[PDB]
Amino acid sequence: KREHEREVIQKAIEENNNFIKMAKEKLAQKMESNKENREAHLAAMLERLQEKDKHAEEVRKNKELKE
Amino acid sequence: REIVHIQAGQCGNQIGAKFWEVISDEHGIDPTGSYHGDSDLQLERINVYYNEAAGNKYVPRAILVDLEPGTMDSVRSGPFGQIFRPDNFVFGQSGAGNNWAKGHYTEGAELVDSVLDVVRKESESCDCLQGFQLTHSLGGGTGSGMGTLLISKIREEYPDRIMNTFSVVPSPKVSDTVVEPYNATLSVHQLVENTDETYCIDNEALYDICFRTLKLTTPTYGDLNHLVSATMSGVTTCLRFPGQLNADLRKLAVNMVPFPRLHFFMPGFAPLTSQYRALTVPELTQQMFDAKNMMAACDPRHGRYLTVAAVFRGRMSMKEVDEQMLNVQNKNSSYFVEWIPNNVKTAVCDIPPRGLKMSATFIGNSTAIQELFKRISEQFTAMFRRKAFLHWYTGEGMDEMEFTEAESNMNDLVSEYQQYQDA
Ligand SMILES: Nc1nc2c(ncn2[C@@H]2O[C@H](COP(=O)(O)OP(=O)(O)O)[C@@H](O)[C@H]2O)c(=O)[nH]1
Ligand SMILES: [Ca+2]
Ligand SMILES: [Mg+2]
Repeated sequence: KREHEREVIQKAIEENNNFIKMAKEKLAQKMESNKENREAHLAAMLERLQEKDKHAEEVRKNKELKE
Repeated sequence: REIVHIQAGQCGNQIGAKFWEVISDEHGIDPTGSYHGDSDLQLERINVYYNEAAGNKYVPRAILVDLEPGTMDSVRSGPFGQIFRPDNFVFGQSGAGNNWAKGHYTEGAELVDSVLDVVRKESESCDCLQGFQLTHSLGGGTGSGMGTLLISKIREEYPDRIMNTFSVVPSPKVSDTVVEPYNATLSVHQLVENTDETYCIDNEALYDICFRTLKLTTPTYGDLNHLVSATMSGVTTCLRFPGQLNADLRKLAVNMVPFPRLHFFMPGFAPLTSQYRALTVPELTQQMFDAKNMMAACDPRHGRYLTVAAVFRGRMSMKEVDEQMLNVQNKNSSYFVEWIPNNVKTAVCDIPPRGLKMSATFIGNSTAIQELFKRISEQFTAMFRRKAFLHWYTGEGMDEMEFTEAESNMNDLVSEYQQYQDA
């Protein structure tokens, strides 16, 4: 019985630690994945905008090399 | 000689305190621990329950245990609260949340060692310890879970001593939580293995007595405990005063327990009170055997008596007592098993309890006690078949298997009581 008593309380400790661990790792995975997604969204927007600045240069050249 | 008393949890400590109030008054011990009685019969076996300290002070051999302080602060402020040894108060802070697993495996385990230190110090100075009595409920967490843990640890360290409980069985009629049947089934499993004698004090019966018989429309814990304390005074009379019959815990066990697992007793008391009319010996005798006077809600006509102890208190004719005890046995012979001859024993003590000229206490080992276990078993199953409320227990590390095993063992106890009833 004493050995069963010790296994019950270790099982409880083990499950609580495991809950804390899994919640800590899930949160860290979500926050990473969210950071990367947001940054990829912003980087695509900037990249469309840089392509506009590039195209505006081709316009001023077309006009220069027209004359 | 010496008995060590332990009271655990809210219920255990409330009924425990009343027990000490009632017996300290019977022995002439006041709240300071001074003897101011009128009769040498009061002091002759005083050492069974009280240590003697310097100044002719009598101190209960009593240990007070809980996982929360509240009820023990209330004990200390109660009328006799100063009589207890201060070092014998052993309390945690956490509570057990009506959760047997907290009492037995997590919170209780943390505290149990400090309780055993006090048990050992009381035991060490006993001339010849006979054993232990524990007061507790089975429906909560501390008395039920931690109480049965204590019993198991006490047995491991005093394996040749007698273990006796006053165990309060839960009822929906006087109920605190839905999980009581779980806590009681888990506890009964422990009691079946690790006590020698258990007085089944059923809250169902106490309630029905207060309501039906005493006409109390709304019974409180105080009204239930008035019955418990009169019963406890009655069933320990033979331990506490000079006498022939059942004078120590082992001799009572030997007279009462024909098979080791069947050690669950149905107590009774007469007259029932919460009044001036003299009660005759015939009337005490009929009323003490009446279903309505039993503290376990079991119909004794639905089973048979394996053994009975009857204790009469007060000045009365011993001839008349013998005749009436013989009369109930002779007219109701079919309710007493024929294969244990002369299975009813009678004691008479001259000192009556407070406020009565005459009283009788009944202790029955009846196969009808199976009704109590079946009632608990049905309430257990109704929940357990849907695993309802189990997460309270599995969160403390317990598996379902432990619930299945406890239920199976209590169903076996029921089948055994049924076997001897049909024999
Ligand atoms: N007869 C009686 N029953 C009680 C008392 N207090 C609680 N109970 C019962 O005891 C059970 C609850 O356990 P309790 O002792 O409060 O919990 P614990 O402190 O964790 O042991 C329920 O079945 C209640 O009906 C009391 O003073 N007298
Ligand atoms: Ca702790
Ligand atoms: Mg309570």
